[PDB]
Amino acid sequence: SMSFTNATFSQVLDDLSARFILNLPAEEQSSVERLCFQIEQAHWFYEDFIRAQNDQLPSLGLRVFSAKLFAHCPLLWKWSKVHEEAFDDFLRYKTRIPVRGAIMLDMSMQQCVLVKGWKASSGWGFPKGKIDKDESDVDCAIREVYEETGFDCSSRINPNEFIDMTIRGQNVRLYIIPGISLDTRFESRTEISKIEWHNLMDLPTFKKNKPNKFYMVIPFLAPLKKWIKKRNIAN
Amino acid sequence: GGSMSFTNATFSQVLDDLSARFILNLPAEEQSSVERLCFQIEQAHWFYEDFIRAQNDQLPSLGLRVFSAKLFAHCPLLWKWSKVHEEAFDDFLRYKTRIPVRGAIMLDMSMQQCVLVKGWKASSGWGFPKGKIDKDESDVDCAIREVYEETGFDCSSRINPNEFIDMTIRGQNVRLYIIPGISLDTRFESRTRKEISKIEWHNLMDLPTFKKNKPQTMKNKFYMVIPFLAPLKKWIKKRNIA
Amino acid sequence: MEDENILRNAVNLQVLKFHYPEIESIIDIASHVAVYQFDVGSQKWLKTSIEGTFFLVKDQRARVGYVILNRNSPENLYLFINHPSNVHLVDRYLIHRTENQHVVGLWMFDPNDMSRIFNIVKESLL
Amino acid sequence: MEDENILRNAVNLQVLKFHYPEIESIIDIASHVAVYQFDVGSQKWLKTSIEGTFFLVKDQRARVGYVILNRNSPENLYLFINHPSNVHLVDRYLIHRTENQHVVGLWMFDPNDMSRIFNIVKES
Amino acid sequence: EPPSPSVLPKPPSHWVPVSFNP
Amino acid sequence: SEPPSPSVLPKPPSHWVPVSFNP
Ligand SMILES: C[n+]1cn([C@@H]2O[C@H](CO[P@@](=O)(S)OP(=O)(O)OP(=O)(O)O[P@](=O)(S)OC[C@H]3O[C@@H](n4c[n+](C)c5c(=O)nc(N)[nH]c54)[C@H](O)[C@@H]3O)[C@@H](O)[C@H]2O)c2[nH]c(N)nc(=O)c21
Ligand SMILES: C[n+]1cn([C@@H]2O[C@H](CO[P@@](=O)(S)OP(=O)(O)OP(=O)(O)O[P@](=O)(S)OC[C@H]3O[C@@H](n4c[n+](C)c5c(=O)nc(N)[nH]c54)[C@H](O)[C@@H]3O)[C@@H](O)[C@H]2O)c2[nH]c(N)nc(=O)c21
Repeated sequence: SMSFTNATFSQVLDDLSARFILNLPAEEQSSVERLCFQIEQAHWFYEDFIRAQNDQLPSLGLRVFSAKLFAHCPLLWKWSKVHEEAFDDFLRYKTRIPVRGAIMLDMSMQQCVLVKGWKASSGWGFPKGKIDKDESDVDCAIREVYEETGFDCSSRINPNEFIDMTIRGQNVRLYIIPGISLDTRFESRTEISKIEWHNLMDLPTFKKNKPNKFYMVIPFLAPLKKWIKKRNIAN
Repeated sequence: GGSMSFTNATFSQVLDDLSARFILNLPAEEQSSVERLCFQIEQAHWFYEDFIRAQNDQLPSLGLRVFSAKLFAHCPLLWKWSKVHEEAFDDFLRYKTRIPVRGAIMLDMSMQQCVLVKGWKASSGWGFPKGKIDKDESDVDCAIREVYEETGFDCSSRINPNEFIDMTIRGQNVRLYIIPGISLDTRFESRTRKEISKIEWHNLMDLPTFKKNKPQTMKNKFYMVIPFLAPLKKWIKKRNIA
Repeated sequence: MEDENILRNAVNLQVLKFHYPEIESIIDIASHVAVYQFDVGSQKWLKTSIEGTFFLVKDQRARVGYVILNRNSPENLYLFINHPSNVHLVDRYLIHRTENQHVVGLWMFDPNDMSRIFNIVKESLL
Repeated sequence: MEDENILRNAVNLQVLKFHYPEIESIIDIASHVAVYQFDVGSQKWLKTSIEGTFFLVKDQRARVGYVILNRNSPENLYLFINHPSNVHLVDRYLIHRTENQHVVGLWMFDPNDMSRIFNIVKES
Repeated sequence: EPPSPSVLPKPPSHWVPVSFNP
Repeated sequence: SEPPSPSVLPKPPSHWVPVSFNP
């Protein structure tokens, strides 16, 4: 779409409040837990879709975003009536679902591996998934990458090299793995429609000011870009 | 669709149809080519066997040659052509006598299901694992080797050279050894994986023409297995009494 | 308190006009609806990925239509209702034949929203 | 030979009448045609799997239509032509808006068969 | 949470066009 | 030979085909 390419930040908060918060059912209106879910859905909508049409809009953490949305519409002020930090405190200590995966880069660090579902609505994303009980964070990333791309990264994954991202109520950690051969034959062990290399500079917002279907990719482009730059300067 | 179109068609009307459908109205370029004219005659035969005989079973089962004979006498336009390209058409009919194939009919323990294989391209249809023979090859080792490559199974432990169905189909000699007792738990994988799309068990009574109770549809999807169904059933009946 | 609801409508209508300037007023709202589309080729219902708040709107040309602000993607749904006969109520759904002869199915999360919105649509096209 | 076509034309019309008794005469023939149909909503062309010889026929009621004897299955196609405007010629193809508002695409193997029959459609 | 498309009722007969081939 | 793929087919007259479901 283009509906946000010319919106101010205020007009974006206007849309996100009518789209997610203001018109909820009576009970979903009534619980702090229910509001956080809708705020997290809105934050994901802003980071994944709206910033793509307009990277002049800043990327924001969930807590800072929620604070600006809260200060935007006084109809939500009933919820921090007695404790102002209550809604931030709930967001801050809320236990979310851990999902783990990997950003696999080629040797030149200009391409990455993305997976697409079967549906036309499904967008490209990094191989990732929810953790099993007692599964370590690294074993989950290894299992998810191998289950979706058929590639075993257990010998090249670096447990200290990852990007953390709280998004859509998920605690997402993607480990960065460079040096993958472009000859790598991908196949799905599963759900997954295709696995493909994409050029990083073709992904939305990766270029400085150059505004098509991606899920939970764009929020990682800025920290990945810094990571590649630091390694690029080092080499 | 068109599944009622030939249920009340006499055999001469059937020949009328196949002529207009395949032979009479071809480009001048295609009529000049003997090879494509032979191609259309067999396409007509395939149509007659898979579709026109799905409806109206009274119609006779004819091999390619006898069908061509009935078509030539019925269509005097073809009779002129058949006479000038005598030798070329006779080679088109008999060239498979030089290409023998061997395979297996793999049956489960109850001898109620068999293993069939399928390929992607065109309308390949379901068939038994089969393939051409080699110079350094016996009949048994052809069937064994052919079964392993496209199903991944080693039948050397259970094959019996005395138990087979030997047939002649379109000039081609086809012998399929009968290997019962194979478990339904067997996981099949093709070595020539890039040629085989599916390997599945089929209940023989679900196969077309296997019973008089007619569920006769998808006959064009099992054309290869049909010639073997009647002798397979007699063989299974004889072994059951043992 | 009443003043809130005038302010809720004010923000709602400003947002709708930002996407669709020709919109003039909000007749009614449904908290959450799922959108289905009937494929005349397969002759089965299929689920779309359009889900969110349902706004019944009147445009400058006095036409009646509804906007759905999608919660799953930036692609919203804006469809006009031109004739009473093109909207039916069957079981828990609203089935709508659009101008382009497409068949849409609306499922509202609140069943009371379904019955109220369908009667206000009758009273709006008369 | 003229005697050649007398039996070829006789058999063709004899076959068409067996499937469609109202058929009265064959106006023209195309050696091989493929049929496509455009899927509404999907906004795509589809493969119809109807392929074979094309017969342009005149009806008992003097109506104009075409029969395609399918080579892949017994399912034939018999569609009437209501107006020259219902058939257009676009880039070697014939696009036909049928009586039931479906839109079909005709592909002919011989372009001289393609355009020749299309000029015969513009009349009647 | 929304029902599956399978349970949705059949549309009015005159809203669905006839199949491509009679 | 065989018939062209459906992809090469030109678009039909704009006024004979209804518009897509959503603008
Ligand atoms: C916006 N977004 C969300 N997500 C993920 O959702 C998770 C949370 O839960 P949801 O309820 S929001 O999940 P959702 O992923 O949105 O649902 P679906 O509609 O994609 O799921 P199917 O019911 S399995 O529908 C697809 C059907 O198609 C069948 N099919 C069709 N073909 C041609 C084939 C074929 O050739 N071969 C096979 N084997 N199947 C075929 C298929 O069988 C299936 O039945 C969150 O955590 C998110 O992960 C997204 N995920 C992605 N990748 N992109 C997004 O935009 C997205
Ligand atoms: C024409 N021609 C070729 N050659 C030389 O040899 C090479 C290939 O020769 P094959 O003719 S042995 O090739 P193929 O038939 O493709 O392999 P398969 O037997 O594994 O395939 P199934 O389809 S399972 O056929 C088995 C039997 O059933 C008949 N059949 C086949 N189809 C597709 C159907 C069908 O749709 N419906 C029915 N009812 N039956 C069907 C099939 O006829 C057979 O009887 C080429 O590369 C050439 O080099 C020739 N050499 C000479 N001298 N003359 C030729 O005409 C010729």
